[PDB]
Amino acid sequence: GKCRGLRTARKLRSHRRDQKWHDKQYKKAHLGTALKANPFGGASHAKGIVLEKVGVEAKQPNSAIRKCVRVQLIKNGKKITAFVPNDGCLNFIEENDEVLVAGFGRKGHAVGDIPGVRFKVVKVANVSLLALYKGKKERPR
Amino acid sequence: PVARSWVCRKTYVTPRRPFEKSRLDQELKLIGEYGLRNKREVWRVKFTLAKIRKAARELLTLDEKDPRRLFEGNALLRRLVRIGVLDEGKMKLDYILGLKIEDFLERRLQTQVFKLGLAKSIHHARVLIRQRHIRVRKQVVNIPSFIVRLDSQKHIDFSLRSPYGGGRPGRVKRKNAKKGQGGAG
Amino acid sequence: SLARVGKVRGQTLKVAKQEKKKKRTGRAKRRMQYNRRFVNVVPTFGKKKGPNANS
Amino acid sequence: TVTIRTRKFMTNRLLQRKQMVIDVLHPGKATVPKTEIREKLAKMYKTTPDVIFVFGFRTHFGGGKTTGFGMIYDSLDYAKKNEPKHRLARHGLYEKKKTSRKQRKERKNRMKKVRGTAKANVGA
RNA sequence: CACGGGUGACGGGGAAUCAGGGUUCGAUUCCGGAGAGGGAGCCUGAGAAACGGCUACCACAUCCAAGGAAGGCAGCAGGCGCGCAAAUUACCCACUCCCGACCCGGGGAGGUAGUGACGAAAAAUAACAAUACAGGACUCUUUCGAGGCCCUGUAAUUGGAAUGAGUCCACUUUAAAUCCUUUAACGAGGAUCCAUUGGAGGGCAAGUCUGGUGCCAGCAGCCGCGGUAAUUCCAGCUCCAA
Repeated sequence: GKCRGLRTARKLRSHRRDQKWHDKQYKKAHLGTALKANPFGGASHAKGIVLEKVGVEAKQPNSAIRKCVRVQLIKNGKKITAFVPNDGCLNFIEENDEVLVAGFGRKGHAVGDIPGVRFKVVKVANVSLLALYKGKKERPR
Repeated sequence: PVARSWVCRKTYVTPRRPFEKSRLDQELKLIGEYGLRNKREVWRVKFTLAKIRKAARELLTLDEKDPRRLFEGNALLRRLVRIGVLDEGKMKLDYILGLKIEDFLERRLQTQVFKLGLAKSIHHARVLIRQRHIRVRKQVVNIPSFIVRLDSQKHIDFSLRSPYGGGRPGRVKRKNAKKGQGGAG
Repeated sequence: SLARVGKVRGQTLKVAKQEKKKKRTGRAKRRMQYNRRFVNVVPTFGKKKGPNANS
Repeated sequence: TVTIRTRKFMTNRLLQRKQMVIDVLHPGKATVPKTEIREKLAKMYKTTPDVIFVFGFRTHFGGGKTTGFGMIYDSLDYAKKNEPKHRLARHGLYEKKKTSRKQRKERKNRMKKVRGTAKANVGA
């Protein structure tokens, strides 16, 4: 602190209050716009409806094709290009099936080779995709 | 509204670093030599020592002849000697800081069973407690983490209902003797 | 395109999992781990080989 | 080989009984029933077992000792004056109602529908 | 810093987390406030603007013979919707007290159970001995090798010793139960009565092992790997962390 007066507590508190708004983490957590733009709305997981499967081209040097799914929510109606987590799992997903979509772990930032996707699929048709890969569960058909 | 506790409390604290080579060497020494089961109870004795160390440190900050220091200092040293960890001629609050985690582990009943020599192995010592073959002051203890007091140390022996002691034979002895007599007729 | 999903996993050759003795568990797992790390070693010069290191 | 000793023994003139904690030692065998307790306390205190109400048995870990608590009444009519009804049914001398609590609630509001003498006609 | 606006604001005692200071939370058992779908008004009563009390309007909903009548589970259960998200339309006044004209009646308050990997505490999934061995402190031997006074470990090698989980009775427990404990009998040598979850280039412990794949599939929180010798993809062996 610069001012060191014996009764400058309201000056020091106002400076710390104002300079907190210049912090990226404080302004994100204390503004309605950050929560408005979030499709989850503070939710850890959400259910959505598959309307199409979208292939996403990769970034600089590492080049491949990433398998994604355009997920449309039920609680908000917004559309999310969610990423299919593991290898060979797009054969598991079908059209017009409800999916449990969460984040991937970077908390609102595009992850690695995939451009513009922050979301991954956990459960499909109330059946876990991890057990589908392991063969522990079979899709009801 | 219900009348109950609602008091959940952890007895251990995980280390801040999970994957360092130095800590993995030290706790693995403590498990095999004293017959422990996992790293959780390794941290569980460290968490108890942290309470005693922190309670002693705030007493050193207090001035001498402080009646809070006089009463809490003597009450803390009463418990330390009576479990056989601190010497009675070493009864002073400033040697609590010099107490290590190596000293607590003998007063565990699993290690005291080996220290009294009635078990073949330190891991066999845990089996004898599990199978209720021993007793302390005419009371069977089924748990290896029993804290043996200084005055209760000499009363550890086999239980009355124990085939290893003066009791009825076990299931295997009844199984082997019955078919040995059944084969002969 | 989206046609090559499960391309490699489908064409990987299948090895059925072979049978082995079940590992000793409980505190016996840590008892087994303690002896072969500390008391079973001998003083040897050179680099100490890892538990899985094969060349 | 089962010896019973006296703990927390005191007489009651306010309540017309005795009361004490019953300490039972039966090593190497099962927990003896509350019925078995009654005549053992009856013989050593030289009284009848029908005024002996002993309950609350919990076995210690390892066996050989159970802790129980019981009351000794001065007479049988005292034993029925100040006593819960379930303990009288524990010895079979009292038979309580067997009508479920929910059913007792079923005809209560049905008697509220009819004002007058015909409340008793609603029930059964 | 008045006024005003927002509050994803019932407030506090307190909770997590910290060397020291702080940050975040507090719908939630105790206290105090507000309400019974949204307002408004009132009768009785000492005490209500009461809604497990009425009177109207609004919104929803019910039976109807079409004339009319009747409702408020943010009380315990339970059903639908909403969701990522949350249990039984169970038993009992036996404990706590409360109410009544009352020792006696009543209490979905409350207590007891059922579901229940919220979570916390304790704690199984084995132990010993013998044979071959790989060897460790000693004496001889300049090495080789020996006995094991003392041992350490390995091997579906062998051998009996002890219990639980479960089957299971007696008693206890309780209002009646149930669980736990005691008690008999069974109940384990691959004690098949078989522990899973992640990872193995770095952070970060742990294969430059084997095969397939060939910038494809994919892996990867980040750096980065893959384009025919992949220590990073998919499988197997092995190993590492709880």
